[PDB]
Amino acid sequence: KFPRVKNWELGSITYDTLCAQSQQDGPCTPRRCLGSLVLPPAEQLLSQARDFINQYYSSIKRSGSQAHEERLQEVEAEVASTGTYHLRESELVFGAKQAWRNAPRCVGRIQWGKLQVFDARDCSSAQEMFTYICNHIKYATNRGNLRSAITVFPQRAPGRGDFRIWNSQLVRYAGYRQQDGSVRGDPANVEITELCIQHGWTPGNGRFDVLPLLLQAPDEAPELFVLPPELVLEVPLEHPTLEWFAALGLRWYALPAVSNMLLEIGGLEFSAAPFSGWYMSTEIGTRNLCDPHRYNILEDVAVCMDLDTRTTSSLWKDKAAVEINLAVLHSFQLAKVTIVDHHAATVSFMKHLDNEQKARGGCPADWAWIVPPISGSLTPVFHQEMVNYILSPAFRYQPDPW
Amino acid sequence: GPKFPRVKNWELGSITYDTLCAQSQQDGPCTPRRCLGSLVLPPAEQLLSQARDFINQYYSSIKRSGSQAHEERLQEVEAEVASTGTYHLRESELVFGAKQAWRNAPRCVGRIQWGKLQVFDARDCSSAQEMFTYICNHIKYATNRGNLRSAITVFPQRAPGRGDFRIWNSQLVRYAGYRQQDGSVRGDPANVEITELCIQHGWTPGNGRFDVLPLLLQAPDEAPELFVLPPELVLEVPLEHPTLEWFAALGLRWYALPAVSNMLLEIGGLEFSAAPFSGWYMSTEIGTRNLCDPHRYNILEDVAVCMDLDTRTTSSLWKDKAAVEINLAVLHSFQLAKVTIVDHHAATVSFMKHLDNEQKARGGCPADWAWIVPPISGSLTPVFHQEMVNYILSPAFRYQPDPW
Ligand code: HEM
Ligand code: HEM
Ligand SMILES: Cc1cc(N)nc(C[C@@H]2CNC[C@@H]2OCCCCCc2ccccn2)c1
Ligand SMILES: Cc1cc(N)nc(C[C@@H]2CNC[C@@H]2OCCCCCc2ccccn2)c1
Ligand SMILES: C[C@H](O)[C@H](O)[C@H]1CNc2nc(N)[nH]c(=O)c2N1
Ligand SMILES: C[C@H](O)[C@H](O)[C@H]1CNc2nc(N)[nH]c(=O)c2N1
Ligand SMILES: [Zn+2]
Repeated sequence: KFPRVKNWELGSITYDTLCAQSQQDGPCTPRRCLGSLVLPPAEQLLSQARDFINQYYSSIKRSGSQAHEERLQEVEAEVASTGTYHLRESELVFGAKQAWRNAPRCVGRIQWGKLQVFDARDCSSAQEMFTYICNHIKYATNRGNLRSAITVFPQRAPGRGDFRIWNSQLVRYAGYRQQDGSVRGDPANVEITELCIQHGWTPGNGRFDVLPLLLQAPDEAPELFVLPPELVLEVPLEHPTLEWFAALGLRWYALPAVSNMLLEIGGLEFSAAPFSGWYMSTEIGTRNLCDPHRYNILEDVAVCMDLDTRTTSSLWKDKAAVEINLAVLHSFQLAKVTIVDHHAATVSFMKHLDNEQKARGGCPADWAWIVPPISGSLTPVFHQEMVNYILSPAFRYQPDPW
Repeated sequence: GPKFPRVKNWELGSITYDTLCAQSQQDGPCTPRRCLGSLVLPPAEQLLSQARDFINQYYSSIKRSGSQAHEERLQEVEAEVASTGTYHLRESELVFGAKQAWRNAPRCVGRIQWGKLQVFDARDCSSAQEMFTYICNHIKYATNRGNLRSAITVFPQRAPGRGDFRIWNSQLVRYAGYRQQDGSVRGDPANVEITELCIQHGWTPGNGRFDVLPLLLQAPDEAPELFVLPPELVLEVPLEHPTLEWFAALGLRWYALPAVSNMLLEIGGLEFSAAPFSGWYMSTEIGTRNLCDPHRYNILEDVAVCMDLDTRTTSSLWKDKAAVEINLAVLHSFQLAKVTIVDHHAATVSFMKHLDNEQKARGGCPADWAWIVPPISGSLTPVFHQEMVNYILSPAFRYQPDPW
């Protein structure tokens, strides 16, 4: 019934009992595991509402209380007549942190209780959304001393279109498709660059042009808003011993703010609820700069390092990746902007796994995402078995609005 | 789309559907409620149906599906099971099944080689002494003075009542792990138990970091007998670095031949409890897992010290830097010693080609992502960006309980 989970470095074993609380099926069946895949009415809403209000009052040790009975009654009353309900700010705050806590793909969950939540549910226009988005960025960046935050726009409603941020992150570099097939700037962002231009943006021609935000209020053409350059902290990349590295003119932004995921709490859905923490250095160093379908800088670096490129067995790739990760760590430290390396991050995650075992009887985790993109077995998470399942509140993927 | 798993490669942006998983007869450990893909560890009427299915696979592989030889062989199997409870495989059926078991193995990144496997039939073997001869012959052939050749030796299958053939050691070549008075381990901590069992059964132990263990071989219904490998048979590679001159002075070494001896090979219901197989190493197995795991040789700190790295802080990437050099040393030393080895880039590129072959041939390929992606430099290899469907096909290599 309950999965035995072993750590192979320390020989220790736990039993996950928290998965018994899952209500949403994943992609796997007894016939085939599909775990490495990146992508996937009153009575129903009511029971998700009840369950979540239970979660809430239990979390403040007021389970069973008067205030608890009277809240379940309100929600019942509101659904029974409107087909939906609304959350109190504190319940919202509880739900957002729990959605982060439950995120199986997140290695930063040790921080889950430290989350600044901006209630933006009194938002009626793209203009307003933009104002909130700027306050979020200002707060989250905090002159390099990054602080986690989420800003929660108005929930989905039966009648009308969603509030949406079209951009996948609040900060993204343009990718400019070229006549000769290739991309200039960030290949991940070709389509979103093209949508911006379509909706009227004057393009630049650099590899690090910060995109404008396309913000959408229900049932309206999305609107374009340029972030003021002052708001977007960037870090120029250099290397501590290699002088020529800085000459590559490479850089990256401080704030990782995801803005396309949907926040589900108690069956309510928040289609625009951007959140940010801080980067783990491998996201920038390994994936963003070294993925072949991204900035793909490995060879350029290896050639600068005068490495033997002609053969795989010289490990020129592994050697250059390390220097690029180190340049990221060094550059962020020198700019006094928050960053965590993959060894410190996974060590803190083990700690988190242990806390959640005592607290909840397990922890949902996606091994393929938790283990870093380089030096996997050098980190303690590699050696840790992990059980993956969906709890609610949750961050989910959603369709692109166009 | 089709209702078969859609599978995407995020580097190339290409889609396939896996239709081969339809063939799976054995449940793995996952359910809609929770994914368990990261766990290392997840007869009668039954026999006949497994047997029928293997025979059909066999006749299909030789394009004689529906033929008289096919239905007569089916009939031949049914009759044999009807009277004896069991049946026996024809020689070419065993060769086909051993290859197909390797081809079906979701945890093996080396499967582009699957069609090239030397199968030694040893189903005549009737003593622990004779197992030893077969194994020595295997090691001799597979090692081939360094020009390694994949091979499997197949010992008699399980029988009703009668006891199993078993090789007690988990690999044909293993270094001793000696438990110290201060709680530490000299040698390979992975091998503490088998070391203790060897001693119990009369082995005179050494005291090095790289003592080759003897074989504990078990014939039906007997206590296991102990056999020492002649050291000229066990090819080893001393380890050195191409530029760090001090690295040879560590006295690190590894053996050439990776030969797994504790897996059960299952074909058409029949269970071969002793069927050791060998290939050649991918360098990360040695340079990263065996030499650097905290619970194995654990040499990272030692190497980083010699390289003068700042080991007091994670953020110097000292671990990553030391691992790279240890991996480079493994590759360099094997190349120098003319012993076959494959780096993790070459290997995983080769596995992408194999995935594409099998898409055309069988409509998919069972694959365990967490095992296929190397333990260093993950996202630098193309398999990282490749979604994979994991499932159990038969023939198969399975794990089995330890014989003690
Ligand atoms: C405190 C700093 C944080 C760090 C260091 C961190 C670390 C990471 C990393 C390395 C990933 C994988 C990223 C990738 O490969 O693209 C990730 C994913 C994720 N994190 Fe965090 N995280 C942090 C804070 C947060 C916060 C504040 C939230 C939400 C409130 C969050 C929710 C998520 C979610 C939902 C994912 C999966 C994203 C997706 O599927 O696109 N994390 N985290
Ligand atoms: C030809 C060269 C070969 C290479 C480079 C290779 C590579 C590998 C690697 C790197 C692993 C992962 C092991 C670990 O993490 O410790 C593995 C596992 C495995 N390979 Fe191979 N392989 C080769 C040949 C073979 C052969 C000949 C067979 C059997 C006929 C085989 C069957 C297996 C099986 C069953 C596993 C799973 C082992 C387990 O779970 O303990 N491979 N292979
Ligand atoms: C449709 C879709 C939406 C989404 N949010 N995520 C995915 C998964 C892919 C895998 N690569 C790009 C995208 O995920 C990027 C998520 C980046 C998270 C950045 C972060 C967030 C918080 C803390 C530290 N770092 C797909
Ligand atoms: C009970 C059990 C049996 C088994 N064979 N394998 C495992 C998995 C664990 C994970 N680490 C050690 C052990 O697996 C060792 C597999 C050795 C593969 C060696 C190899 C074989 C062929 C080619 C290249 N490399 C468990
Ligand atoms: C196909 C595979 O699932 C995909 O490349 C995953 C693997 N693990 C990952 N892990 C993290 N943290 N981020 C990712 O984007 C991915 N990509
Ligand atoms: C917990 C996890 O399953 C375990 O550490 C796995 C991960 N991936 C692996 N991959 C390979 N090739 N070999 C292994 O032994 C492991 N170990
Ligand atoms: Zn699964």
